[PDB]
Amino acid sequence: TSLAVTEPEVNDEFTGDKEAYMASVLARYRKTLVERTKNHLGYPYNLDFDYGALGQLQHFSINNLGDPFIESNYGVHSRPFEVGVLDWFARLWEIERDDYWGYITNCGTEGNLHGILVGREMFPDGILYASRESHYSVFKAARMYRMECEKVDTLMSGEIDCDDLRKKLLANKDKPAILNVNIGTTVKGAVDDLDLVIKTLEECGFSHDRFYIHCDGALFGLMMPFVKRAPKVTFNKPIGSVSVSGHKFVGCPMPCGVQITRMEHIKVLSDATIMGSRNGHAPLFLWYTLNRKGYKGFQKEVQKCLRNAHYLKDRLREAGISAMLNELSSTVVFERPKDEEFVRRWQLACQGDIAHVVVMPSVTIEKLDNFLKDLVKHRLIWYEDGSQPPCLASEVGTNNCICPAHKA
Amino acid sequence: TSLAVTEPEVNDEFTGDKEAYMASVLARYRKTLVERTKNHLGYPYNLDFDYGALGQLQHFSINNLGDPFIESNYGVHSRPFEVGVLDWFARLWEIERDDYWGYITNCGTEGNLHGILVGREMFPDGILYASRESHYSVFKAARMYRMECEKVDTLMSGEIDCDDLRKKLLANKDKPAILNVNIGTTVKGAVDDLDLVIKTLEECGFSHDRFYIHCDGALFGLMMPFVKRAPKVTFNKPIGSVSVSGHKFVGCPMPCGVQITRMEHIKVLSDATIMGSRNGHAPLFLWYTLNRKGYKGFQKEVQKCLRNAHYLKDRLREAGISAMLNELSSTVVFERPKDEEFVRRWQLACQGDIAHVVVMPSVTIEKLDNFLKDLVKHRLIWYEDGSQPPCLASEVGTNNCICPAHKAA
Ligand SMILES: *Cc1c(COP(=O)(O)O)cnc(C)c1O
Ligand SMILES: *Cc1c(COP(=O)(O)O)cnc(C)c1O
Ligand SMILES: [Zn+2]
Ligand SMILES: [Zn+2]
Repeated sequence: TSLAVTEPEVNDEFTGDKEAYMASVLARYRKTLVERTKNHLGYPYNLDFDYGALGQLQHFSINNLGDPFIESNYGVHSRPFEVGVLDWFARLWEIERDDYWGYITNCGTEGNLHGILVGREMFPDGILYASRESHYSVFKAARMYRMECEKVDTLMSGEIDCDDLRKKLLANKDKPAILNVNIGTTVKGAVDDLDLVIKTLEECGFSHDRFYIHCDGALFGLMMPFVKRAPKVTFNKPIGSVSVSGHKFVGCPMPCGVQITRMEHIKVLSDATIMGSRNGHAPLFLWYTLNRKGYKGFQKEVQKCLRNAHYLKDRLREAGISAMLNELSSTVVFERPKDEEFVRRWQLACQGDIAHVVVMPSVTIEKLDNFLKDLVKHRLIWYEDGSQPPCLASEVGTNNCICPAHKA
Repeated sequence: TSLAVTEPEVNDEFTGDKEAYMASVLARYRKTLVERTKNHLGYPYNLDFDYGALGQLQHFSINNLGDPFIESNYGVHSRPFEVGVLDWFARLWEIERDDYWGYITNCGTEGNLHGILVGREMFPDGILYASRESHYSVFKAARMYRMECEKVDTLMSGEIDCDDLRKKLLANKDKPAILNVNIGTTVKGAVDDLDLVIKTLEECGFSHDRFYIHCDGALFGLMMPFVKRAPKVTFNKPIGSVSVSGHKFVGCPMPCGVQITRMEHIKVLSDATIMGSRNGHAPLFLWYTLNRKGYKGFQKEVQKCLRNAHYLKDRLREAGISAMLNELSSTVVFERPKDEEFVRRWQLACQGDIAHVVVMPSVTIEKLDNFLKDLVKHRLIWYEDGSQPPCLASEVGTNNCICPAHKAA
């Protein structure tokens, strides 16, 4: 479709027919947005937010040019808010105000673009090593920045296989190593074992001064910190940088995120942001929610998302449907709906014969129960022909599959 | 400064002390934004917009993942609006629906990043040639993308010196040419002569298919089209791509822009956007304003911005102050205020001993008059010790300078 942009009539100042046409379009649009929001499950966006308190600020063009810390003569900005937000993220990952540098990004890809660019200026001859299941932005960065990339193999879970990382590293002891570590993969919600990655690096003869790690924690990077007894991402380990998405867990009307690296790394980048003009509203949104919820509030919500993910998985198994849920994940991978109009209604994310539900704060038991009824109901129709579902052990592991051959 | 993020008390659910604290902070903030907006002149942002009509849409997380044209399973998006906006920009630069590809960017730098990346995948061995006064994003892109860059010299106006481009091109006939053409330079509001650039290229033996041009029209790229008798940027010339900023002329609460290239070029890129998640509100804002104003409305406002720029220049000269205003520009370059707290109050953009006022739609004669009074008043104070204002001819040309030595040229 398209909604054309047509010239107003010569009469328009008298008749107001444009504003009237547009009002209906927007009304119609809004209605469809409301229902799409209601019935969304597939993507890692928290749809539950109230920024009514920021209502009176929405009409200014707030723009944080360049560095959050350097001042600029453009006065319509929100740097004090940005800095407060950054400080909070620094404290979260155990780096002191004076050691870190960071900024609020447009999105998850920008974070990956920034961290990887940093890695490259650290080690201009570095190879980029990354899981095959790391996000496409990682590989795009390699192409954009003209870097050799070595795609590491993956376990069933979607984790990086650190044994294949050994092979790769050893074969390239010649040159330094730039790593992309996934804190929650797009597809299976896998968490690369940071510690085993660091371990592998050292015992392949890469000392700290000869590698750089970016942690892409878009989704789960903000959730893991609040999981008790979970390997921490922290600048107390040889971590270069961490990206995380605002529009994912926090819930924002605009996409945004937070890139945090070390001060030392940013001087060796000698304006250190990928983008120039930066949406000064994003800092306000993040400032308001962090202030409102705290470590405490985030803890509650993470625990709930895990509980509800575990609920969804259990309930799928009981219904006969094979499903999987990694540790350190709110994302449930189950067998793809057959009629993929059901996929579009529920805005599910699909690949091969698998689909996933990312359980965010906005995803509620009521809404899961609604999904489950409508799934079971449409399952009967899809498979009334005596036809059976696909076997799923290829995708998810035999220990997780329920097909006739497995019930394992 | 900073506004700390502090944990709520254990009591907070009962007392609501956080929401109360924050309300004052936001109130205080808003008040300062109101006055900063009122008295802003230096930067190329139109501050005059009413998107009250879009008020009821502000609470959804609208996200146009990847390609405007490809569908995605995420249903909270605004692709139909984006496409409508793109079509409008395609028509503006004389390229048909089926020939062009484009998207709505986060900003001007993103457009430069995209167009230059396109140039590179066209000519992996290309040299990037760009004016010295092209925006720093152009040079960042070269570094990011590991490209040889040849900084071309500039005339006094701020235009690319096409004679120095000859020299540079001829010295590198071996390899193809990727050009960045400025439709309105950050500092002097110069317009690179696109035609003379194309001309120079051809008569240095670069046929089409051995060069790529990106037009960075961040500011003026949207204004020039509505200037009568102005060299057109159009896909009817050997143009690769054109970037333009929403938050500049149109006026937006969030930064955004429009990158438009050719379909052919994007297949040779084979997801073709720099960024992944894309703010789906930006398309709505652009859709609403384009629909509301049209070619007609844009014409009015451009003509007004020129008139008012010319007003400001005239008035500066009368007051004794040396100033310059290129044709094809709403940006007035005059002698930098001495006490640069006056600079911060008026949010002026400064470099060496020069400063500029970018006359956008929101910049009004009343507001210019206010600026001029307050300038003249503070000038007397700055210079009542027999100390003199700077000479400016280095920066702007002797034909534009009024200092004692130059009144007589
Ligand atoms: C979707 C995704 C991204 C990309 O982030 P955007 O906000 O879409 O730019 C990065 N990392 C992961 C793990 C993702 O799932
Ligand atoms: C400021 C500017 C840009 C950069 O655009 P952003 O919106 O700040 O990313 C590009 N080109 C010109 C001519 C500029 O003046
Ligand atoms: Zn099986
Ligand atoms: Zn002079």
